[PDB]
Amino acid sequence: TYDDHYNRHNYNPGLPALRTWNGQKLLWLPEKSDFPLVAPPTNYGLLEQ
Amino acid sequence: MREIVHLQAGQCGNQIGAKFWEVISDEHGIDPTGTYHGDSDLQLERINVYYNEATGGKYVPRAVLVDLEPGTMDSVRSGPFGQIFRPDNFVFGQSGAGNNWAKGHYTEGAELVDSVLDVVRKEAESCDCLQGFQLTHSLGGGTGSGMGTLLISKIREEYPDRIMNTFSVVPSPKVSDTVVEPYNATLSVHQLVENTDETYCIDNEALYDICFRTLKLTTPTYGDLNHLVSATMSGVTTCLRFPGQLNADLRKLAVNMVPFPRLHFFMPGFAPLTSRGSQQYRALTVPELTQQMFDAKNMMAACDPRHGRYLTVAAVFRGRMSMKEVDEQMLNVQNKNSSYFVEWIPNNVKTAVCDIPPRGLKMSATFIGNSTAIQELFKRISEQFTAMFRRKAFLHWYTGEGMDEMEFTEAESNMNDLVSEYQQYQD
Amino acid sequence: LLYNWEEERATNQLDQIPPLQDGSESYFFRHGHQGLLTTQPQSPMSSST
Amino acid sequence: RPIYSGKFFDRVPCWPSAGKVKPVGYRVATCLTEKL
Amino acid sequence: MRECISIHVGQAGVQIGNACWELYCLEHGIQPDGQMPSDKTIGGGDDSFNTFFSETGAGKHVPRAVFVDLEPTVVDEVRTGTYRQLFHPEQLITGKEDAANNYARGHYTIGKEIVDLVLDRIRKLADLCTGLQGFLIFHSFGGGTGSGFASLLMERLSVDYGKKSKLEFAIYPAPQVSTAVVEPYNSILTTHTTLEHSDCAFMVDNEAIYDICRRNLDIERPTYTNLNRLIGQIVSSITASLRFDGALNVDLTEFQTNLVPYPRIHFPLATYAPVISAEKAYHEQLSVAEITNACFEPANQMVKCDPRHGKYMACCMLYRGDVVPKDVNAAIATIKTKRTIQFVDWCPTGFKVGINYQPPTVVPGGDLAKVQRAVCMLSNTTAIAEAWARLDHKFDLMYAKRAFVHWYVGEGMEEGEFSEAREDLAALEKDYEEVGVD
Ligand SMILES: Nc1nc2c(ncn2[C@@H]2O[C@H](COP(=O)(O)OP(=O)(O)OP(=O)(O)O)[C@@H](O)[C@H]2O)c(=O)[nH]1
Ligand SMILES: Nc1nc2c(ncn2[C@@H]2O[C@H](COP(=O)(O)OP(=O)(O)OP(=O)(O)O)[C@@H](O)[C@H]2O)c(=O)[nH]1
Repeated sequence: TYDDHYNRHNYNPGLPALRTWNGQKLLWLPEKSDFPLVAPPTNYGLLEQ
Repeated sequence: MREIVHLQAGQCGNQIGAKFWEVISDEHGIDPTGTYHGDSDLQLERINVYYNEATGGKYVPRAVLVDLEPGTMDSVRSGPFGQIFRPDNFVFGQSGAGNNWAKGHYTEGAELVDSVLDVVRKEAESCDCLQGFQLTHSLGGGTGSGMGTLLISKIREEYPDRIMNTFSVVPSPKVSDTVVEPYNATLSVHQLVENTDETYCIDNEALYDICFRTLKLTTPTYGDLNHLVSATMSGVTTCLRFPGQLNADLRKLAVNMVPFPRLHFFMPGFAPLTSRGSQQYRALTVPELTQQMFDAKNMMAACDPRHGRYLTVAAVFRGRMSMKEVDEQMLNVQNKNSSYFVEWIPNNVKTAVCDIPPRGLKMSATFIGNSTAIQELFKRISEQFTAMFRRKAFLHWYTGEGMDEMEFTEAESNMNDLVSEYQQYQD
Repeated sequence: LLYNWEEERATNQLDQIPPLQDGSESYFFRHGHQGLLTTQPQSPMSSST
Repeated sequence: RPIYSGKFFDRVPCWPSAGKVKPVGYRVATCLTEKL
Repeated sequence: MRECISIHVGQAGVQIGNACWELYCLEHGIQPDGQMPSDKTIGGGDDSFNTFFSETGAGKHVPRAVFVDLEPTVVDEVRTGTYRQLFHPEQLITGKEDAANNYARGHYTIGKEIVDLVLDRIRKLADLCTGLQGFLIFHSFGGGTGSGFASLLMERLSVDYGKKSKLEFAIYPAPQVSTAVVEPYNSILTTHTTLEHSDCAFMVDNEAIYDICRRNLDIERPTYTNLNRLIGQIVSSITASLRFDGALNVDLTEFQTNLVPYPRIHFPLATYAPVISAEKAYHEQLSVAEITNACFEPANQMVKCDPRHGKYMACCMLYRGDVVPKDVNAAIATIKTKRTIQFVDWCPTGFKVGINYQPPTVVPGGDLAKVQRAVCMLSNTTAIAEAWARLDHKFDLMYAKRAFVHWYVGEGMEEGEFSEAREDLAALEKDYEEVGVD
């Protein structure tokens, strides 16, 4: 989680204004319940050395 | 200064206003995004009467959207100008309507009147000093009549010193679609007659007849009807927002149309209606405008006042006119049908001259009428109630909600009083 | 025309130092403006005693 | 011209439909006046 | 939001429910797997399916209907079918024993230990739902298991949930065709139980469906495939308001308010006008006028009633497709001018219009036409009492000599309930007569 929010600067392929009047809750919603999962998670330099 | 705050109620008033604000915005020339394109000094001048200021030159519409059903508002927010409309102003209920008057007037309203009152006073405190309020809804509307009747009652004690403009469409006389619709009429118009000071009466059948006559386009949209009525409401509001030697304040007008308190129902009148060839076949001249202004066919409100007489006449003119063609034209019509006015009052004309023409046509006008032609209207419904109250159709719903036929007894009694009242004044 | 119209429209032409960045008028006019004097720049040289 | 509905979505337009699509006139051009 | 839950009871009521969902997945483009193409439609479950399907994070559209049956043959067969992967296995409630067409057997013997199971399903569906306007109940009077089992269910859902709607749909017993002579007994056993609890029951008859097939659809040898497709189109049309929009949008709450005149009777008639073969649609014309004439033509109604022998109270037309008020409002005005149509003077207006710009689509491998203007006619008339009048005379004969009674009493029931129900019909028929008296 720290890597995502702080280091990875969160999810790139996401659309920025993915939050607006929705369906059931006819308001700003479809922003984030999915959360990033992609990209090398465990690839700092100390492992290879 | 003196400003106006609007309320949109009922799912019709959802479609009514949405055409009506876009009419205002395009006339003032604001883009769909909201960044005003500065072209006219005077429209930048008196925009404050209806719009407040946001950051970056965006003028917020000072109106509040109230409903119960999502889809109707879902369209308007997804509509062309929903972005300029405020989600803060989108108050709604988490329930369906059922097109039942009591549910919206006693059941659903109770938990929503608190929110809307807190809302409307917030914009009331935001602005300084109103002329009053105006409402787009329907008397034959289920949720529109149910909510408005509650709100008009509550707004009376809150601010009894302003203008209670009401814009309601009368359903089609031949068929009302809704079968319990007349019951809604009684429940609405009974309470309307006390709380309101102004009421506009609109009928769709005439709008259909107008389409056959001058539109001649066979298949219109209801939005076209929204566009037509918006032009009518816009014209009377052009008075306030635009310069020219015309006295525009609604009370400056209301005292001029209302001789006695019970006169709340008024009929509109509009200016040149044209067909496909007539645009280049018409010499835009003061007589033919006024001739077309006073045409029983150009009537659009409820029915033909030929069966009755005229109480007051008031037409406001928009274009580059002078004080004398309006002067002579009234004499011509005054001499034309002098007898069809009432001998109670002579010279009942109330004219205002707006020198700022519209965008698309130059020479225009609007007329508001109070004639002796409303009798047949409530007469028509009167036989319905005397019929359908003879054996109490559809009663178990409302009575289950807590309705009693005693309420119906006074509501009809009040209207039959108005039946004689409108009758006695002229007859 | 809003509240306080006439001078606000008229002052911008006499006040010919408008900032370009948004909201920087206070930053620009933090030192102040020219209010306590005539619009003309110079009334010296008056050897009038 | 069936343009009378713009919010509708069909899927297969290759397969022909039926119906006698009425011609379309004007909606707000009447409100406008005489281009050129 | 705007959503409902459907229930399908008995082997009779399940194949039609499959067709409806099969029809429903066509206009929603649902592949048999359970996921859309690479096009983006999935999320928190928010699009046209959200009122019908539940395409959650698993990406699989979950239909909002429960299939309940007591005999595993058919339900396991569809569990081997094409769309079974979408269908939830224990939402496909099956049984191991029959009711032998005995209403009480399906009402007392076995339903007790099965209703608790479905009640868990109902509540576990209830928690995830938001708007939940009501229920879509498919059943049959001549239900070997449809009659008894659903009746107790309808009671239990009534007692716990009495603030929402319950929409009943069943095949009405054929006036002159009887697949069972125990079918008559359970029929009033259902009516007398359901009169004081059912919200809105909409009926239909198979013979007239066949009569349509070789009249205008021109099929002398159809099957349930067409039979279930046609009725599946009917419910699709009324549910298009939930799916799509139009000039005005209507909900079942408005249907229940404006259709039923008075308590007890909630039994209108349904009809779809543009029922016509394919080749006919090619070189012929559809417009509001003739279809209004057709829908009000007496032989186009699917229940054996003569409107000239009755009188109308309400009429609901759901114009699904591209129409305008002008011709519609003019045509209905001409309809009001007609003298043959004997509406009760009690109603000056009885017409409920629902406009929906969506026109119905064709189904691949289908037999319908290519419609642009479609309408569903919902109406209630007094010409229906003859059906109950046709009922009672077969019953008073059968009950006068106590046929099959040893069977029903052998499993623990008695005659008082049978005695009780007969005056209910007697109460029902005079009610029909008295309201017929203006
Ligand atoms: N929006 C809209 N309303 C229409 C149209 N034609 C007639 N109406 C009437 O306008 C009335 C006002 O709508 P609302 O007051 O918002 O309706 P409601 O309170 O939600 O309940 P109902 O009146 O039963 O629909 C409705 O009752 C309709 O009968 C139309 O084309 N568009
Ligand atoms: N709903 C429906 N009914 C059908 C179909 N085909 C025939 N029928 C009729 O529906 C009736 C079936 O009712 P029942 O036999 O009582 O069905 P059940 O109560 O669910 O249980 P079973 O006794 O096992 O069939 C028969 O009498 C047929 O006349 C069909 O596809 N769907």
